[PDB]
Amino acid sequence: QFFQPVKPTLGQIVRQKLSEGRKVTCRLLGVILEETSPEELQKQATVRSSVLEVLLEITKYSDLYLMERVLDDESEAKVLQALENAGVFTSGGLVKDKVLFCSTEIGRTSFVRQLEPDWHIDTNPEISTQLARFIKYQLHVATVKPERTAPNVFTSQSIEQFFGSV
Amino acid sequence: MQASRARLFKEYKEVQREKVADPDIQLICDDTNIFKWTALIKGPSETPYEGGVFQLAFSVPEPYPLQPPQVRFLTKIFHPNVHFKTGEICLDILKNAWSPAWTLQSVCRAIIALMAHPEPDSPLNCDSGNLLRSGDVRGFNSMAQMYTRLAAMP
Repeated sequence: QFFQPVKPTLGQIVRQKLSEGRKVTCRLLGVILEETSPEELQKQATVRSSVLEVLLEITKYSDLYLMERVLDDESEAKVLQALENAGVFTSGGLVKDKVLFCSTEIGRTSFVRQLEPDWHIDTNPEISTQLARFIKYQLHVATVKPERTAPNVFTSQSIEQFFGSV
Repeated sequence: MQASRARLFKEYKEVQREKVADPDIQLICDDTNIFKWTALIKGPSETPYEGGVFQLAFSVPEPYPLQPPQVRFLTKIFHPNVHFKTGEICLDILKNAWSPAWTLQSVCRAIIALMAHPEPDSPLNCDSGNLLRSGDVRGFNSMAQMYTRLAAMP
């Protein structure tokens, strides 16, 4: 009735799944960008339109740090312009200074262990496995679940599916 | 006790009797305690710390210059040889290799040189050191620059 139904907004769903995790690290390739390798970033960078709503709700609630392995300086610029093209930077949300770049996969583990987020989002299983010892929660984004994930490493096909639903 | 005051007077004199361009170092002797100093150092050019200003706290012992001063970062800094949570610095001239030949100014210069030329060994920040030892210089510069922009630019 007026008194006995309910319906949550996307922000409430995202914040619920975050489970008070107000500091988050997340890679770029595949999970936020359509590109799937640093070599592609030398040609173009494109924010996934399907990740945008959930991504913005995360930035309003959580301190967010994006990070990615790149091969040159021009790739960094292409990435930053892509994030801006999609409006990912907002007052009260993500700032351009909190987008990090490295040259090695394991370099991301150094970023995360320094930042000590509540959540890390990645696709490399060796990184998720290595960080489960240190990071409270992780989302491992993959097509198929690894045969073995840590009990504090959750798996899904996309950021928007895991945090954007219940 | 009076020898320390004489030495600290030569150093207070020298930091006042200078208007040199490129004041990469600015030692500020304290109002009421001659043995408490603060320094402002500019991040060295061509490093991820360029454009930042870092505050150093000096605690001078009374046997100074025969005993090294206690120096630490008050500004947060991402560096292999600086403990991120405490600002403590791993530099041998502040510990074993101290000599009365050193001064507060030259200590600031050694710190600036350390910022420009880290030592991935002797690490107080293993994540910062791991990035350098593993060859991920872009990653080190990226995170060191972020912290410079977020913590060392007022």
